[PDB]
Formats: sequence, C-alpha cells, structure tokens
Amino acid sequence: PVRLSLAPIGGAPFSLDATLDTVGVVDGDLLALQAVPSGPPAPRIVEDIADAAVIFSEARRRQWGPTHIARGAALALIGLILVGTGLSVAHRVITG
Amino acid sequence: RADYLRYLSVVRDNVRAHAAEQRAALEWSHPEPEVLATIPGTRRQWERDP
Amino acid sequence: DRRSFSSRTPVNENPDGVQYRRGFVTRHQVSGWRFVMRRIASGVALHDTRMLVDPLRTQSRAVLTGALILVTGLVGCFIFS
Amino acid sequence: VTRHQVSGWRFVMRRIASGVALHDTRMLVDPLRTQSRAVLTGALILVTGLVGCFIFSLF
Repeated sequence: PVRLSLAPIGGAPFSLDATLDTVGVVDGDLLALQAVPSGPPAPRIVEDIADAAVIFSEARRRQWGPTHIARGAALALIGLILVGTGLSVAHRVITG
Repeated sequence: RADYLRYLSVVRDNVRAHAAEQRAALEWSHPEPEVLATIPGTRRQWERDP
Repeated sequence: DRRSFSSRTPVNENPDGVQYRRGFVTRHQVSGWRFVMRRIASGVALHDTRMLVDPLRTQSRAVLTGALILVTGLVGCFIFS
Repeated sequence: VTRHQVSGWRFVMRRIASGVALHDTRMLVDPLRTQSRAVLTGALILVTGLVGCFIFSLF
C-alpha cells in the first residue's frame, strides 16, 4: 500500500502539483517511476542508559570475525618484506 | 541487581514488541491522506463492515 | 522474609533476541565442568559413580598441600636470611 | 547516605562501562573489574614491602 510518482534518473521525486513544464522536462528525457519520498523514520526510544549502549551501537559492522584477520596477516607480511629488504641494503650501502 | 535488571531488559524488549503490533495495525487501516488515492481502485476499497 | 528474586529468563519474539555472541565462562560453568570431569574420572577407576566419597581428588589435593607447605617453608627460611 | 545508596552507585557506573566495551549488559562476569583490581593490588604489594623494608632498617 504505497504511493508513486515520477522522477528523473539521478534526482528526487517530482511534486504532485507542478507541471511537466515548470518542473523542467525536455521532450525526450528518461523519467523513472519512484515512490513518494518517505515518512518519519519513527525513532526508537530506550530509557535504561545501560541498554542504550548495546542497542544503538550494532549499526557499525564491528564483529571481529575471521576476515579482519585475513587482512591482518597480509598487511603484517608486506611490512616484513619491505623492512627486511631495507635493512640489508642499509647494511650494504652505508657500510659494506 | 544484575539478576533483576537482566530480567527487566528481557521484558523491556518484550513489551516493546507489543507496541510495534498496534502501530502495525492502526497504520494498516488509516494510511496517510495520500495513500487513500490508491484504495478505491483496488480490491480492498470498501472492506470495512459494521 | 527479605523477598528474594529467583533468577528468571523468558523469551524475546522481536529483532534483538539472537544478537550477543559473547563467550565468557561464568563461575557456574567452571564449577560444573570441574564436577563433571571429576565424576567421569571417578567412573573409570572406582567403577561406581554415586560420588559419595571421592579419594582421587583427595590424593591430588594432598600432593598439592605438600607443594604449598614446601614453598611456605622455603620463604620462611628465606626470611631467616 | 547509606551504603546501599553507594553500593548502588558504583554498580550502575560499572554496568555502563561493560556496556560500551563489552557490548552486553548481562554482567554475569566482568573482566574489566579484574583489570582494575589486578593493576590495583600491584600497587599495594609495593606500599607494604615499602613499609616492611622501612621497618627492616628499624632494628
């Protein structure tokens, strides 16, 4: 149960009162059939300040997970090679 | 204390569910005064009975 | 009396009813594990598990007491110097 | 101010802390507290052996 309207691709829906002239349609543009924008997002409300920390913090993608470790190892390695090389050459150019 | 609050927290997230029901119902049968344009044509227009 | 509140836990029936993933051994869990492994380990040496008197843990705590009195005397004569 | 009034306070201002670092308010077991008393007691062992050695020169 929703309401629809017209909008140019890349812009916001057009008002239901304006005309296709005063809203600036050129003869041959490609309009899309999107919905009337929105309503309120209906804000939640939690009174216990304790759970006000666990609830409003999930929206982060925080989980440690066995993929923050994948990026972990490789990033450690590329550092090891680089300073592994530079040490020896510094052991090679300033001394011999 | 850690045993009560931990009990109210499971009841505060249980009584907050009931609300999202009424607000689902009351909104199901009184949409904003623009949705009612698409009500007449469709198959649910004069649904209400006495 | 003092009107105590016995620990309770209902359901959730919503969105925040399966999001926690917090692994933390509580005191009860470590007690339960100790007890289970001392009722199995007393089921393959005593061949009965009514658990009325456990002598295995008695032996182990005896050797532990030996160790502790050892270290106590060690330092109590380390203070001697 | 009774103790119940203060025994309460330090408990809520710990339930908050567990809130923002552990992301669960069950408070069944809290390492943060251990983190506190551990580093705390290593101060006491100092202050006592401090006293026990100051008195050691008092023979």
